[PDB]
Amino acid sequence: IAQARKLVEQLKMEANIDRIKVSKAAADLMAYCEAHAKEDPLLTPVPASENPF
Amino acid sequence: ELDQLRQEAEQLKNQIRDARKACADATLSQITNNIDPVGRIQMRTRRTLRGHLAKIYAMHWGTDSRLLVSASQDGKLIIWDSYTTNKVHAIPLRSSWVMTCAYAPSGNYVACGGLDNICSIYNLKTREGNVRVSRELAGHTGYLSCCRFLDDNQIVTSSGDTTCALWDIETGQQTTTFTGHTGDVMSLSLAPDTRLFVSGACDASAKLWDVREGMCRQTFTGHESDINAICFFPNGNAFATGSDDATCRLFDLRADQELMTYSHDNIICGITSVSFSKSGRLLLAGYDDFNCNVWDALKADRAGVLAGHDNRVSCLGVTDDGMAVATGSWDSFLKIWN
Amino acid sequence: TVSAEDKAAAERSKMIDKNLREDGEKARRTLRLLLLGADNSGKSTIVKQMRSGIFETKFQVDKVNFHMFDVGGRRKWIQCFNDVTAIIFVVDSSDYNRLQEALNDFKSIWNNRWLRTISVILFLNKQDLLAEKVLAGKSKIEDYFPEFARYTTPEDATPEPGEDPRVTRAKYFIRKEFVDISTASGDGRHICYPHFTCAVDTENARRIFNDCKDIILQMNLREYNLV
Amino acid sequence: VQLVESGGGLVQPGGSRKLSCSASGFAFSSFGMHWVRQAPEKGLEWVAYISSGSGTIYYADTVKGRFTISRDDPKNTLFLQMTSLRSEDTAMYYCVRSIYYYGSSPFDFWGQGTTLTVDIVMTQATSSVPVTPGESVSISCRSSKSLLHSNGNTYLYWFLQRPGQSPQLLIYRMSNLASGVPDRFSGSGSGTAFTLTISRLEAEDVGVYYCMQHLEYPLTFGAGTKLEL
Amino acid sequence: SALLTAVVIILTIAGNILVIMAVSLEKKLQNATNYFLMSLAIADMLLGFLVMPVSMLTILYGYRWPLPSKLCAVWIYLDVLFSTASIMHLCAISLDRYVAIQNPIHHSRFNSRTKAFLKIIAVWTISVGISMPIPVFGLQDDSKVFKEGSCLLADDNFVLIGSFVSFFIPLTIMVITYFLTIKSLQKEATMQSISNEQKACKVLGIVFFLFVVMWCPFFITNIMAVICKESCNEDVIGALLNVFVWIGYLSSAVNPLVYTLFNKTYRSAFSRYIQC
Ligand SMILES: CCN(CC)C(=O)N[C@H]1C=C2c3cccc4[nH]cc(c34)C[C@H]2N(C)C1
Repeated sequence: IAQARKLVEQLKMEANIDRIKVSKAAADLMAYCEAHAKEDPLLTPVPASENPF
Repeated sequence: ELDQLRQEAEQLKNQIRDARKACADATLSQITNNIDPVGRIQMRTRRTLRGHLAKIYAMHWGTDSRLLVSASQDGKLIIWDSYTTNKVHAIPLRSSWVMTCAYAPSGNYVACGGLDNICSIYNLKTREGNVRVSRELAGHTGYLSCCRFLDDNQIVTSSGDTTCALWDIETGQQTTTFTGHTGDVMSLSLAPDTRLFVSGACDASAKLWDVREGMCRQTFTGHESDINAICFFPNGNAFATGSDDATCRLFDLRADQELMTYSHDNIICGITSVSFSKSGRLLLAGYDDFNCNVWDALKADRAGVLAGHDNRVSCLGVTDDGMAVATGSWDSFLKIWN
Repeated sequence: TVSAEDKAAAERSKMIDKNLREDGEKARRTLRLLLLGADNSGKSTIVKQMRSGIFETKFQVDKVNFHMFDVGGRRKWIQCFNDVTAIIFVVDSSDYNRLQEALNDFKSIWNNRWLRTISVILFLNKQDLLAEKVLAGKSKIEDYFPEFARYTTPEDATPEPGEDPRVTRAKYFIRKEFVDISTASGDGRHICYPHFTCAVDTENARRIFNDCKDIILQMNLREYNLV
Repeated sequence: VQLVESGGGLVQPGGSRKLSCSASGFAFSSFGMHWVRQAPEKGLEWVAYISSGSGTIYYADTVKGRFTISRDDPKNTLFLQMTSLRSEDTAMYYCVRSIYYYGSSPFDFWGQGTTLTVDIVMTQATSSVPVTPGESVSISCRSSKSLLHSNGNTYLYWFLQRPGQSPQLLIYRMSNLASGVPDRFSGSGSGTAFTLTISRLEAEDVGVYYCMQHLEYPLTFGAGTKLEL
Repeated sequence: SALLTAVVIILTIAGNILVIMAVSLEKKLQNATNYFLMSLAIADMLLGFLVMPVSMLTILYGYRWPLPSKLCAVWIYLDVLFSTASIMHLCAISLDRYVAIQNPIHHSRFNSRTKAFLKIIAVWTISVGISMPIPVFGLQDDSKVFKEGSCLLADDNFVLIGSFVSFFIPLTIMVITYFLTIKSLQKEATMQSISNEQKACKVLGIVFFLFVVMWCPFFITNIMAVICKESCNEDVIGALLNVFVWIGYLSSAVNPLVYTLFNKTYRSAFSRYIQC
């Protein structure tokens, strides 16, 4: 059947992809949160004067 | 011969399982153990919006961070000013059953769809001082579940026919069709660059697609039931999903594997909506128990609860500035929290 | 400390509210129903009194007013209809082969978690076809259903004059199986109203008005604290 | 969009008359409506306002007690009844349409006008500035009280009347530019001091320019400045 | 002794307060029907706190006035107003139930949450008018409300006309409504629908009998006294009336529990607050 030979090609496409170790990916997400911490209003409550609500 | 091809398919799946095991050097939990905890987060209702006479299904925030749109099964769509709680416009809809709504980045247009199987575009700014339908898009053979606008002349839609599409509004026709799911598609999220998107379906799987070439780059698995919600992390290298099995999970694009699961023994109900804060430290979810829980994304510990509804929470949103969160319910009301 | 243009915007918002309230009052004057069937049912021809994603019909009896919806374009979309007055389910009585499939579908709707407080009206169509198959004797219900042979029509049961004893035993046998599922699950919350119909029958619309009058009365006894 | 006005002529002093305006091409019911007059060789002065729904009516002190304003939403008409007329009433009267909501542009369209023959102070000192094609010019307006509000909005408007025709909106709320207007025009200022800058001046920019305030009623206008080649 | 009267005062204040708390601390009970019940509760709690304690002091003091001599009219005025209101609420609850049962579809179309306010205004307005003449024509002449320190009514024309308007006309409407409501449910019988109808008939009957047994005995003997001159019987007649008025007050404690307990939701809420 055509369907089976189309599924085979898709599975082969996803196999030949470069992947990186879990430590690097987790270490990158932790870094982003530390850098943008002071610019999140929800994490630390803003003074009443600054609040628009 | 058909059976022989089926064996070849399994062999490729076996190779894929081995490669992702090799890249499992450590766990997110062991890297983040030293980090200090967020604290306890307490929020209060600052505004209540009243006007809809039936359950609300969807909502969307404008890029300005002051104007929002809501859709209800009373056949009406309303635009609101959050600061003064005033109603700018009210639009009558031809079909009562609507399941989705969207706001254009320019602010000149809005879109809605549902069981009619059509997506309709409305022109907010025109002479004559009225809002009028500009185009109606037809071609899907199943109900419309979600819709988002890339630009003034580009929109992406999801359906219950197991397919997704990209459209040209002026011509009224589909430039590309994305196919490969075996179950109804319930949600869609667009990346910040706008070059890629992710979709979630009732087959319990999520797929990543390239908008220009109409192909599926990668497929993700792990949930035990239908996925109803999907969101993208602010960097663009990771995403989060919610399902009716009562758990939420986080996946990484470059590693190709799940990093963490957020769950508790007390919670047994399904998850309807998901969102992230501007820094990405906090994950917000909506449940069928009428309550919303706040989670620390890095350490998987519950930090707070925001319950203000007497019926199921159906929608959630966070502003681009990051100042406030909005929630919608089957009780006919919308609330703003800070 | 307030702007002239701000006061004018507030006046526009109040006018929008008055229009929304008036539209809501129009809705409480109308009753909504959902039609479900399996395609051999003959569901479209049920209401002869009056007349791709969704189809609609409108009819009126004794000044009360009614609207019906069929989504022939089910697990995910059935959530939307949790506030309808009632659900109408149609089955073909004459087809022995497809009877078990129909029974399984009814059980799923009765036991769904979003439809716990909604009552169901059951229509058993093609009752003329059932009579000729029973009298002819070529096809036996016993082959499909083993317990039929050890069955006796209820002692106090009364049939319409002229109907043969054999038809009365068979008609009563098929009605009993559906009522069994209704008694087994939800209690003190919902009832099934069962009727036998033919294509020529023209009294279907009156029967629906009568069943709705029972549904509203039972809720009022609950609201006033009497029951 | 069209507004046409009729009912005008010579009247003896102590008389009465009614003026009418007919609207087409737009939703008349959703828009608030106003009246304004220009004396034979003078400048614009406001007369009265009626809100959508007929809820709010406001009047100038000079015409109060002798003039009334009404609207007929089904027949799309607006009227002014005038009684006990005096010589000062001679002028040309215009109908203007306005809508109020977040982000709206008020005073967008004006009618041609009909002729009858029988407080914050805004100052624009220059009465005439000579100009040449291809050059940049600046016009300035001053106010008695600050137009900035705690909401963060400054209410000042700019208009142009080219020879032989009605006034047209150029800028609203200090910096915003009206639809269908060229990008050469720009507006800047501070509470109590304001400037409008035109670059690459071309023919068709010749006319009289006016500044108006919408902070409070009564609405007031400056005298006007004329650019001539 | 007199302490037995005290049990009635403690019970009325406590029971009525719990009913107000339930509507306030639950949202399933926020219908228009439950709002009329809260208005009835306010009247019974007030009578208990104000008029009912003053009555007891009269027992110990022998009917003499420990309180100042000129304030007797205020006490008489409050009792007529609070008691008339409770009787008027019960008649309206009876006539609303009949329309629900006889015509179920029309009642559902026109219940708007605006119709509850219109009913509450009418019940209070009728009461103020009947109560108002006392401090107007009687107050000016102090002697009318005083009998050698009695602090008792002396008018023989207000008692006759007032009793008929306040109690006898409301009683007649309640009797005719009851016969019609019971007959309507019976015809439907002539399935679960039948058992629910049989349970409802029994509940309606208990409520009707309580009103006749409690209020009728004080009112009938008061009217008989005015008509009689030499069939008066002297001291015993006066004594019987004093005992009967306390029995009528007890209805105020019973009314909150009877109109709410048959619903399961109310019983659960009362339990949690009592445990707290
Ligand atoms: C204040 C206590 N005193 C003074 C000893 C009373 O004599 N009170 C009694 C008279 C009453 C009466 C008389 C006429 C018409 C009426 N309509 C409603 C009522 C009423 C209330 C009723 N109260 C319950 C008992």
